[PDB]
Amino acid sequence: TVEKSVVFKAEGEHFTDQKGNTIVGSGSGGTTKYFRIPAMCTTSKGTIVVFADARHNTASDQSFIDTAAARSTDGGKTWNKKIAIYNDRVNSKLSRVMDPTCIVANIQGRETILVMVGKWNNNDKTWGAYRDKAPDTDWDLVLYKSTDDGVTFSKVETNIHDIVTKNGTISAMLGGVGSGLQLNDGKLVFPVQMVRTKNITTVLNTSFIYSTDGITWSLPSGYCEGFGSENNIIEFNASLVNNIRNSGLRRSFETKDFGKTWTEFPPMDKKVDNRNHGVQGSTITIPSGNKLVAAHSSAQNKNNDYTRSDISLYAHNLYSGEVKLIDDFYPKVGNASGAGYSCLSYRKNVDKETLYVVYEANGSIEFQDLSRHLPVIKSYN
Repeated sequence: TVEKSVVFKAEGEHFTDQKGNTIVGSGSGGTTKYFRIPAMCTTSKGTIVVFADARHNTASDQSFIDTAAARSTDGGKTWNKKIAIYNDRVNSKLSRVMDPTCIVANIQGRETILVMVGKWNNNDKTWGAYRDKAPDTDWDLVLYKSTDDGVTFSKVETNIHDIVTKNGTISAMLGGVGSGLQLNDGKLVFPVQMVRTKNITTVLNTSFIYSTDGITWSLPSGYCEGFGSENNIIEFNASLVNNIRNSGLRRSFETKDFGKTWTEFPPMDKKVDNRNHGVQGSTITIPSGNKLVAAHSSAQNKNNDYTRSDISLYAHNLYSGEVKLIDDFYPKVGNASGAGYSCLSYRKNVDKETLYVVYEANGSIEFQDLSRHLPVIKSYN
């Protein structure tokens, strides 16, 4: 609703802890140093809720991180901000909650916002390095929910750790990053990424977790190839279709048997190139009359490195396989310390359709209203 605003400003925000004391970060004046990994969910009231890692001290992934949330009830013009999930505070250099994935769903009639983040405390290396234990003793994946339109969040006591432990071949699991979905039948679905135990040949795989009530979750029996593992799933005709990060060309598979087997999905497979290393990207579907169109955001990465420039919006014709660049919304080189991530959000409330994007911009998280592009996108089918 505003065309563009700063949600969280690098070296310009101050948060308080659970006791009311300010969190003294490494930015100027003791502010939070950097923000990364934005996830956005819009409610039926039109409220925009944005989550992101508040990396207080450094952009580094192995550092002190809390999950910040920002809410706007005026179309993205102003934001009310606070911490939604605090890390455990076991280790002041490394305790962290990170990489949010959110869902906005009607669960049994109650509109709920779910946010899932991974949690670590003493691990000093990247998650992929811990493959001995099933699962890693330092790891956890926590789920919080809001049933009051994003004002308050509370932990959900779930069976996720149990399901992972029962499987016996997973060291750690994380959400796909960005947003998950509620299927036409009502089930909640979070795309996930996992690190397998040392015995498995494939270090990483992609899959999903599903639930009808948000409390008991299940993992399907099969697995999809990992690639760069961050991914999103869309529902198209009784198939679930994912769109996965990959260095070079992005990948896309479909499951017609609810997670047991996956085959390449031609309309979206290898259609967008993010260049060296790959980047997370956001994929959602938009209805157009009786059909569907997929909208996707990711970086063009013109420098072919970690600067991940030119974060853009693409439309994918799910019928013909055609792809078109709709708009290069952040046609700038990003900060190599951490850049290029994004999250799209589409909603039609009553008769009002909005398409919004949140993305990484030099340590800050920016917002843009892309609704103007809706007719062009909607024509792609």
